[PDB]
Amino acid sequence: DMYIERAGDITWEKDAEVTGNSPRLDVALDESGDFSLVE
Amino acid sequence: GETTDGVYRVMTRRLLGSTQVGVGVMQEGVFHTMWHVTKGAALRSGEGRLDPYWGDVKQDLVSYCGPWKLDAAWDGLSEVQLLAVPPGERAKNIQTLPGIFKTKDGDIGAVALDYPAGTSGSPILDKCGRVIGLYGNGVVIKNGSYVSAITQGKRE
Ligand SMILES: Cc1cc(CO)c2cccc(CC(=O)N3CC[C@@H](CN)C3)c2n1
Repeated sequence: DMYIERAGDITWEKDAEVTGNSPRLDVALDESGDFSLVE
Repeated sequence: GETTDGVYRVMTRRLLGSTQVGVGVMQEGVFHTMWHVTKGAALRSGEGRLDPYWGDVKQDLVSYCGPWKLDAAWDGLSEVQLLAVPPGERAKNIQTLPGIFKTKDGDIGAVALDYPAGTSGSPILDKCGRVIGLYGNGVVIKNGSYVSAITQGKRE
């Protein structure tokens, strides 16, 4: 049995840890809602 | 139960200790998460009950108490913030420029930020603080690193 606890407000935070890249990926989405790479 | 807007941990006790299986967003009295987190099961909010209302395994989305409310969209240009809520760790904004999932049915935002599976459901925000989608459905790439879709639902 599953329960929820509040974790914060939903706010844009000016001066937050900027990171990660921006890949363009060829993908397929199956009937189970699973993504996969089309190569 | 607690119907205050904001982001929430999704917990279970069905394993050793209290385990965080995912995250979700409360807006307009409706709780939004990813299908693979709850499997469409009901939720406790103190001693209030949340019953599923809408869901779709293919979109990997589920809403509780009401229809899907989150209609904001990535603009295709601006950076975004993942409001990550990892297991045992405080809420943390992580700003990023999304990549792109190219599919036969169209193009989708993707964010390349690796975090544990229990982070599934954390919202991704625009500059005005609107939820443009949820983190936690994606793919492991050439590198072995994780990339998530910006998964958004349709509003009616
Ligand atoms: C293997 C892995 C690794 C990482 C990061 O290291 C993940 C981060 C967030 C979320 C998931 C889970 C995930 O993408 N799905 C499970 C179910 C499926 C169908 N919706 C999609 C991660 N799965």
